[PDB]
Amino acid sequence: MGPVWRKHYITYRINNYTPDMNREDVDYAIRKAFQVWSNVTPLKFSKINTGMADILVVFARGAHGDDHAFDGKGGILAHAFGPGSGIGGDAHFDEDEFWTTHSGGTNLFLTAVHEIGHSLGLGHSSDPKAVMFPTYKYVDINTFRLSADDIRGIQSLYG
Ligand SMILES: NC(=O)CC[C@H](NC(=O)CCc1ccc(-c2cc(-c3ccccc3)cs2)cc1)C(=O)N[C@@H](CCC(=O)O)C(N)=O
Ligand SMILES: [Ca+2]
Ligand SMILES: [Ca+2]
Ligand SMILES: [Ca+2]
Ligand SMILES: [Zn+2]
Ligand SMILES: [Zn+2]
Repeated sequence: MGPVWRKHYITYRINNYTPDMNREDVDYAIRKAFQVWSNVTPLKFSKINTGMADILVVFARGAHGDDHAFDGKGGILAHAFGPGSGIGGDAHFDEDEFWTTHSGGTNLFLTAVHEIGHSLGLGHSSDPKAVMFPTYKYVDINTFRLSADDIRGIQSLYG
């Protein structure tokens, strides 16, 4: 198996905020994405406001210091690093997308759920109904549930 966090208690911090949304909408979306994987694992996630966090959430564009430049509106929407120190675990969102709480533009909550799965050590899935499938689709946020493949996936890593 790939790398996994060696603790079940895991912290994160939001480095900066997209102008597209209200700041409280960003905190919510992100807290909720974490909630998703917390609900199917022995993992506990604690947001820190200042200091060292295992997971840094970043909004940035084009070339942003990691070797994996983004690409303007469309195309790559976000990427994340598997578990590890430093940039390990970190999740970056392409500021050139228009981030929303709804079905217009790119939904942030949905993208976060996918990216946090990479931050936890997950690959892509070959199942289209899995959040870990390589492409973005909007699904009704109210009724959103992880797929059985996703759960098998995260549970083979932690538990
Ligand atoms: N070159 C590449 O490899 C780019 C791929 C690029 N992906 C990325 O950048 C990856 C980020 C990511 C991946 C997957 C998802 C989602 C999965 C689900 C889902 C939920 C329930 C059931 C089934 C699915 C909801 S959302 C969300 C975010 C992308 O999707 N791009 C869009 C382009 C959008 C546009 O131009 O507007 C696309 N759809 O192809
Ligand atoms: Ca892009
Ligand atoms: Ca990190
Ligand atoms: Ca934007
Ligand atoms: Zn990056
Ligand atoms: Zn991915």
